[PDB]
Amino acid sequence: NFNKIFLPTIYSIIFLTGIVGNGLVILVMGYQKKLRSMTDKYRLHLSVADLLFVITLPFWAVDAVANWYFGNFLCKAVHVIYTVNLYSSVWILAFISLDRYLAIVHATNSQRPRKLLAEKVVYVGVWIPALLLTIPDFIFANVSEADDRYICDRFYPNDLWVVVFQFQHIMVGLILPGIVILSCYCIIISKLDEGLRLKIYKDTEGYYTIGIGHLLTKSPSLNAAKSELDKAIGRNTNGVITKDEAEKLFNQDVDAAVRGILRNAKLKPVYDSLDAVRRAALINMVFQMGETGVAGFSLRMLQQKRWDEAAVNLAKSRWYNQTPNRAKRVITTFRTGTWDRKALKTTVILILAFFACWLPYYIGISIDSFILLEIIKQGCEFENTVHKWISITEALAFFHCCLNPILYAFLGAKFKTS
Amino acid sequence: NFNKIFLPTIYSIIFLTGIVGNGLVILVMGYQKKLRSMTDKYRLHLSVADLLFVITLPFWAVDAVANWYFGNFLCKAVHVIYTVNLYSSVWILAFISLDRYLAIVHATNSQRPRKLLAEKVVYVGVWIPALLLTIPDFIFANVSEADDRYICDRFYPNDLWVVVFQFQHIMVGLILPGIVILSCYCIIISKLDEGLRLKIYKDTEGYYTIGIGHLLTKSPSLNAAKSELDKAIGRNTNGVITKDEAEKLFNQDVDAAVRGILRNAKLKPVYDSLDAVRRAALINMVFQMGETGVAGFSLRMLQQKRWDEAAVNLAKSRWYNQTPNRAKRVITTFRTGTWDRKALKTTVILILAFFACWLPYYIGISIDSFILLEIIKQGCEFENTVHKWISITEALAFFHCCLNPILYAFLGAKFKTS
Ligand SMILES: CC1(C)CN2C(CS/C(=N\C3CCCCC3)NC3CCCCC3)=CSC2=N1
Ligand SMILES: CC1(C)CN2C(CS/C(=N\C3CCCCC3)NC3CCCCC3)=CSC2=N1
Repeated sequence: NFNKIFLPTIYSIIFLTGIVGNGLVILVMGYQKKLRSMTDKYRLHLSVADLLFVITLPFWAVDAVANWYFGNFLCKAVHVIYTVNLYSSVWILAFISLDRYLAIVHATNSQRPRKLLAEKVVYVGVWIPALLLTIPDFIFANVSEADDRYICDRFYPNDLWVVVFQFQHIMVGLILPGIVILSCYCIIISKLDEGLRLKIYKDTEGYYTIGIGHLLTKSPSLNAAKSELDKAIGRNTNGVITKDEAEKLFNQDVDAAVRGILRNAKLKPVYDSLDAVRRAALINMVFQMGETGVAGFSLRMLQQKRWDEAAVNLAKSRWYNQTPNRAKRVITTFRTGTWDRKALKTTVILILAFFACWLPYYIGISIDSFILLEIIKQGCEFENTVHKWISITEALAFFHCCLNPILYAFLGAKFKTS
Repeated sequence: NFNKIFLPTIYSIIFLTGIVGNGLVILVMGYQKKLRSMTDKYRLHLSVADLLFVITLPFWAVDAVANWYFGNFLCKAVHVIYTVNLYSSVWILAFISLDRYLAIVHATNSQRPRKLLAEKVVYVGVWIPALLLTIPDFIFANVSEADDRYICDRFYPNDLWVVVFQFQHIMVGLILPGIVILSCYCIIISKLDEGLRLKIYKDTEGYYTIGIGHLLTKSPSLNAAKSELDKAIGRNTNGVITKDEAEKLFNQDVDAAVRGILRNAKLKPVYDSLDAVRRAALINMVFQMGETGVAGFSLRMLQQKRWDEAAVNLAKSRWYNQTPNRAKRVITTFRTGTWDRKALKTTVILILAFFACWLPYYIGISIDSFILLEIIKQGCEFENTVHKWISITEALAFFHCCLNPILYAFLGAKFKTS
């Protein structure tokens, strides 16, 4: 009878650490609009989905120890809230995988629909279908007099319905979101202006070129051009070159054009004052215009460490109109950085921890599936202990509601003092 | 007892019209490699999937009338083949929807993965998972002595398994492929070189422009440019213009530049000799180079109706290297046509007819679902007639195996004689 001691303790912890945890998130998210990334818009939805559930936990605690005093309406309410929290939380995490797929795989053109998903579809795809999935809780969940106490849960006409709702749970809860999440990160891990071409091509003017804009020869002869760049790598290739070979050739194109920046006195106090990322943006500008071209700028502002003042000044040139998309990237690189890892890790460890909480519960249910479907035929003492290890794992699983705020803790905090 | 007369007749028709029908497809598809579209590669897979099933139908005919003489191995074989044909056929049609989505929505860059899906993934996505789905037929399908006759079908430990396999059937067979198909055509219906911009922008040189390369004024003044093109449409817009407005402006840009082609004597016997589509390709060439530019070509071949001779000649110019992707489209348009409707209708009517054959069967199963799950509680005479109308609708559904070859009939045939 010790389930009165285990379960109400575990339920009390999640309600207390969840009301404070998820409570702070919703409160802080509303306090400011300036600092809001796409993942932070989704993590707010996750907080509302979890707060709504954590508040129903004291009812779960009382029901474990004593009785369902709350009535028939509140028996329907807690089950409905359990169905919303179950499918929404997992599907919001499926959208965070979808958002991460768009933010990295579509580097350039991404924010365009990333907002469409986060603010518009996030309801059509997550809130509207999850609330529709609660329909059986309204029909089936009911209070009934189990011997000596009022029992409250889903009661169906037959035991076949248990399977219709267990299969549906595995489908919408774990198999379908699991495919989406595992697809997104599978694309992310494997896949992680001037253009890259691994086979010989003619440029805007018809000269033989290969890799990131490297020029072989202005001679119209096919074989004479190949042999002029067969000796640049050190192999008989007949054109076609590897990705790492092109990276070395681009590095040789930079390493030779990067020496010229250090010799030209007009931009050398500008390039040196520039940190790494902004330093590379000027080199990206050099390959396009040339050392004399770029040194005619919008440069006295960039060296003085005046960021936004030089950025708007560069946008008042002809290079801004000649190459519109190609120039905007360069200008934004001076203002900020490599925005054309830590954020990817936070969501990866959030999704990995979400299925970690739910892993001991999955194992439990998987055993009953074999019990009802007659795969394992151990009597009644064994099944009595399988069920004894479902409620504990389900309670332990609920800790997932504390994963989202726990990852927001110690944000910007310097772990230095001892 | 009339099911001996209805069912073996319906089974005999599908085996005879299927062996001839699907037989001819596989045979003809192999005879030539030249004429092969993406849909035709998928329709061959559909033919093999249906031929394999139609050959098992005489066994279905004998089993309806007399007995399962064939044995325990062949009872497992027919069920396995039924599972392959069920999920593969529907999922091949899901790939035809996916291929149609790539061929139309990605107009330019499509054939690239359209081949990846059709030849490489078509096995990983359709053949490999369908053959894995047959596993329960090997375990459950068995011959047993129903009173006075040998009955052969899936026998499980309990009636809960019927639900685990009915829900799985609806999921992999109809709900999941249905979402994919309905998604693809939903995108196709709604969504059905120089670039289109509905808001004022600066061109390569910094002059105010709007729509498909229409030039307002070289004056750097914002309001003076707007008012110069506020009078071109006849409304106070403050920049922003509609899609139909831009189409009228492009038509006014063409209608004025199309008059010039009819006045220049150098190309007027070329433009006039050119049919519609190839005529538009030359206009697309005019807006880029201008009436004097294009009239310097590669033109005496195009007017003489020598197609491929002019195409390779145009690819030997500087315009071919200056605008590589933009020129290749124009050259291909002279060789062939608008390749940058009838094919879309054939697949639409194939998918619509596929679910039409399966519609009376879906209705039948849907009633038993309510019977087992206790939604409708009509005794034993009603259910005896629901089952009496499942086998007929299942037999009538099998006609779907004759849909793929029937659509290949009368191809190129002139319906003129009477
Ligand atoms: C899936 C589900 C919502 C369903 N369920 C269940 C079955 S109902 C139930 N009471 C509550 C479970 C949580 C929702 C409110 C009813 N049983 C017993 C009754 C005796 C005391 C212990 C719990 C246990 S934990 C759980 N979680
Ligand atoms: C889904 C399924 C493959 C399963 N099935 C069934 C149930 S098995 C079955 N015999 C055959 C069905 C087709 C496969 C081979 C067994 N029953 C009766 C036995 C008495 C005579 C009439 C049919 C009927 S039609 C059908 N189609």
